[PDB]
Amino acid sequence: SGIVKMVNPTSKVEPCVVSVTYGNMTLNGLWLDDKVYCPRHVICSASDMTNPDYTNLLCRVTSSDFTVLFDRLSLTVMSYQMRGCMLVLTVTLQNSRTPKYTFGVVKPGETFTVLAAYNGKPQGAFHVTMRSSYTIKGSFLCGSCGSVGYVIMGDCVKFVYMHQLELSTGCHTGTDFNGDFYGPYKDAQVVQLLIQDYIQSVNFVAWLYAAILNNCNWFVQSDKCSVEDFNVWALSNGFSQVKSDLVIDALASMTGVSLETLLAAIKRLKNGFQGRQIMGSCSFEDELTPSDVYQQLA
Ligand SMILES: *c1cc(-c2ncccn2)nc2c(C3CCC(F)(F)CC3)cnn12
Repeated sequence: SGIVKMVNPTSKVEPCVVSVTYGNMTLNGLWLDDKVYCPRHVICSASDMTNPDYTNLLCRVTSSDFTVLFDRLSLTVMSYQMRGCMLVLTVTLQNSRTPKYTFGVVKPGETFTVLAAYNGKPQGAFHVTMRSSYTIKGSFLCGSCGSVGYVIMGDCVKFVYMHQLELSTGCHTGTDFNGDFYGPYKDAQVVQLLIQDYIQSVNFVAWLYAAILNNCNWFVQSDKCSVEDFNVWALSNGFSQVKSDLVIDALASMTGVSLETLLAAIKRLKNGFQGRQIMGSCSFEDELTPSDVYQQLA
């Protein structure tokens, strides 16, 4: 028993973390095969950050201007390409430790592991949940840009995130591996307003199912609320739209408690828990998906 935010093992991703330097700027990159992916703002100086003209900045850049390090091993950049807000450098050396990998794009509510890196050196890992605002609540200092988020799917590493910006205190965003930012955010040093965030309802439902299997069911009552009725209520109560899933169905079968029973429970919990905790919390713990809790339940 017990429910915690678990990170995926890091062994497959650690040998891909590199340092990328251009001018006075050093950030992190991801070395897969003979390609090095990194944020494109590595090529802009402090004077060119409010509204950088990246295409004009790329004219003054040569492959020799990049210093790519895998610890002390210097990689030779043959060529480079700008793909959205990301640079894809081609190096002479294939990473012999490149794992089986794919690129993916996470949706709000989905979780992944961030391998925090500084100066191309992994420091540790942490669990993040993509918010409805297309931001994550991570821990990143200047120099952690280029740290990657990933999820292990089977024996494959699915890379989903490359850290780029801090939109406000403890509020971070980055791009997918197509170079597209999550949300409408841009790599510009300007104040950027956040997309509307919501309590990830299906993640809180997962928390409630996990609580039932962790000797906590006081919130379960005879009232039921359909998905349709919950989704209308959710619009005006800061909760995201709910959709049933095969994992929710498995959780309903393991506990004998229907989704509708928990949707009615959420509406009651919205006006207060009355000092009672659900697994040590009086908050809408929406950081773990149904799949995350399912892996910690029996
Ligand atoms: C380092 C630190 C930061 C930062 N730290 C805290 C709050 C906000 N920002 N930002 C940056 C950048 C930044 C430059 C502008 C940009 F290109 F648009 C995005 C990245 C670079 N290095 N740091």
